[PDB]
Amino acid sequence: QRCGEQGSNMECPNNLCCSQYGYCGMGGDYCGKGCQNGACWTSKRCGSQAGGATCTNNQCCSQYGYCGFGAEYCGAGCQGGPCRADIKCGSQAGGKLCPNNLCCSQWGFCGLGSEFCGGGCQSGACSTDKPCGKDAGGRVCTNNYCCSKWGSCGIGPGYCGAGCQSGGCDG
Amino acid sequence: QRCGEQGSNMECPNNLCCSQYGYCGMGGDYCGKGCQNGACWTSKRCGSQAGGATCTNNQCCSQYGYCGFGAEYCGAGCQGGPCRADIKCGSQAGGKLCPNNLCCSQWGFCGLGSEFCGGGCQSGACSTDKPCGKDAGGRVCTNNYCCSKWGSCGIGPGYCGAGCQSGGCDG
Amino acid sequence: DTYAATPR
Repeated sequence: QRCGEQGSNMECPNNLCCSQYGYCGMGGDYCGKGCQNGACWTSKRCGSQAGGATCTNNQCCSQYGYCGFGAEYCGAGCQGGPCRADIKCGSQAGGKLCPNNLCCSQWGFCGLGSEFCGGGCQSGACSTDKPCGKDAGGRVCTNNYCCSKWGSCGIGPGYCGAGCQSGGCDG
Repeated sequence: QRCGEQGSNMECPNNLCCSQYGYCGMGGDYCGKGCQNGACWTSKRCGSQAGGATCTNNQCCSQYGYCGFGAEYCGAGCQGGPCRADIKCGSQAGGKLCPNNLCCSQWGFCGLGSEFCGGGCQSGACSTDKPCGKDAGGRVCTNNYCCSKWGSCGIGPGYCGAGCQSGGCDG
Repeated sequence: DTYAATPR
C-alpha cells in the first residue's frame, strides 16, 4: 500500500503521484515537492543527462533528458521508455537487450505481448521459460536474471536465494 | 510491500510481474498464472473490447483490445496508453478527457510533463493547481477530483475528506 | 503470437 522508497519502489496505478511520504494521490501534496513517481509536477531526469537512469512508470525520456509522454518525449529523439520509433535488439542488433524487461522478439524488436515474449523471444520477459545452468549445460540467463535451483530464470527470493546457479544472485 | 489487489493496485517497478500473491519479481512464479500487473504472460484486455478498461503500467491498448508495447500495440488503431498517434483531448475533441490522468495541453494533446501539465493545461494532472470551490466562484475540478476545504484539486484524504467541497468526496 | 486462451 506504500509507494516509492517506503514501498520498495512500487509505483501507483494510473499515474497517481507517490508523495514524499510514500502515499499515492493527486494534487500538490502528492505531485509537488518530493513526489517520488507518477505525474510529478517536476519531471524526474533520465537518459544520458542523468547518466543512463530510466524513467518511472514507463515514461518516455526526451532528447533533453526529461520524463513524460506525448510527441515531445516519445517522438523524435526519445532516449528510452516506449518511444515512437521501433526499438531493435538481440541477434539483429549486436546482441542489445531491451530496457525495462521488455521482450526482444524472434524478429529483433522490443515489446510486450505474445508476439514478442512467445516462441522465439530472445531476452527479457520471455513466456518460453527455458531452462538454465546445470541440467541445461551451464546455460546462463538473459538479462542476468537468476537461475534458480531448478535451472529456471527469474528474480525474487526463489531465483536469487539459496541454490542460485547463475547471474544476479543474492551473495 | 505488496502489489496488485493486495497492495491497493500498486504496480512493480520496471515491468516486473506482480504474482497472485502480491509480490514483485520475474519468472513463471510471478508472470505465469494469476499475474496481476507488469510483464504478465497473459496480456490483459482493454479498450472497447473490454468496455473501457485501461492497461496497467502505461501499456498500449491495441486495436484488438490487448495490452503490450511495440508497433502492434501502440501503432495504428492504438486505443490508449502511449499510442504513436498524438491523442486529442479537451476543447479540440469536444471536452474529452485524456486517459489515466494524463494532462490535456492547451493545444489539445495528451501527455505528461511541463508542455502538457503547465500553463493552459485543460484537464488531468495539471501542475497549475488552479483554485476551485467557494472561493473560486464554485469552479469544480476536472476529472471529478476533490475540491478540498482550501480550494485545491487533488485525490486523497486531505482533499476528499473533511470539508471536501465538490468531486469524489468521501461519504 | 499464440498462447493463453483469448476469447473471440
